[PDB]
Amino acid sequence: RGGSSTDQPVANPYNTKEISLAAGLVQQTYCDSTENGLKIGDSELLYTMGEGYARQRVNIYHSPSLGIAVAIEGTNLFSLNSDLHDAKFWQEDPNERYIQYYPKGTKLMHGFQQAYNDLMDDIFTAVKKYKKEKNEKRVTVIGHSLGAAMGLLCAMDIELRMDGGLYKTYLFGLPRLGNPTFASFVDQKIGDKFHSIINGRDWVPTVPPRALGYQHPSDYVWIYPGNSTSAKLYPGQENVHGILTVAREFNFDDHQGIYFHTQIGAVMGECPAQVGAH
Ligand SMILES: *[C@@H]1O[C@H](CO)[C@@H](O[C@@H]2O[C@H](CO)[C@@H](O)[C@H](O)[C@H]2NC(C)=O)[C@H](O)[C@H]1NC(C)=O
Ligand SMILES: *[C@H]1O[C@H](CO)[C@@H](O)[C@H](O)[C@@H]1O
Repeated sequence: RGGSSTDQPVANPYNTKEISLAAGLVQQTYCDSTENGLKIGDSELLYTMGEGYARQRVNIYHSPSLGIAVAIEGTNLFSLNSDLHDAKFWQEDPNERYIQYYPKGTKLMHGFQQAYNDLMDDIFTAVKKYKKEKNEKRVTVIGHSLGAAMGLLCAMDIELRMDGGLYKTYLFGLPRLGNPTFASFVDQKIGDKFHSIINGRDWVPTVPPRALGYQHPSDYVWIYPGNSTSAKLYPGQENVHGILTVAREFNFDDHQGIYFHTQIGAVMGECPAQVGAH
């Protein structure tokens, strides 16, 4: 609790076709998306907002396997290896909309919370529209990169504040989001709903750093080598045996790589996204 799990890596328990799929659903947030009727894996694109310039694109899909799926783009509205003194990187209390639901002393990174906050009323409205419209009780939140941290917060919000709560969340290249209190609270509200997938030598999962008071929730699955299908699960928070044991590269190569046969290539990858293409 605040610590670093020393536990041994296990086989990857996650459903890889669902990981594959969610990757597709999020790659698509980098493409224009009221291309109406669009189809990605088992999924129908239902709705879209934002555009990746002032807010992240968010796509709402419907999926037989993942329910109503909310995907949050993670383009670089701001930069994660810029000057770690900027207001973007400061910890702050939960927004007043949902502070009532969190332990006391939950801190969340500003850049991520502000960016979720400019989308949260619309997301909620849209998620309710299409739940009612498709008689669907499962809500899946997906994000990549900056969208991954936003997605974590969104997934928490949905669990706490939305009726029916959360089905699952798949989170790719998840930057850190909250303090140890936040990370532990995630473990307990959505621990078993939580899926954090890291590819190769990706650096993003290491920022903002722990020195500033940030802590990942428990477990990720780490795909090494990058773009392969070998993956162990590294359990507990901030597992000493994981990603840091291999040099991080300081570009977005692995970051924008192949996650169980689907490439999340971002602005420069597949549009529309192609589930299973690789
Ligand atoms: C895994 O896949 C990605 C692309 O999906 C590879 O990254 C590319 O690498 C070259 C230089 O290394 C760049 O000029 C490209 O821009 C990269 N593509 C993207 C989309 O970023 C990556 O190197 C592969 N990783 C491994 C370990 O083989
Ligand atoms: C790694 O080592 C720690 C303490 O060093 C144990 O608590 C843990 O369970 C693991 O074996």
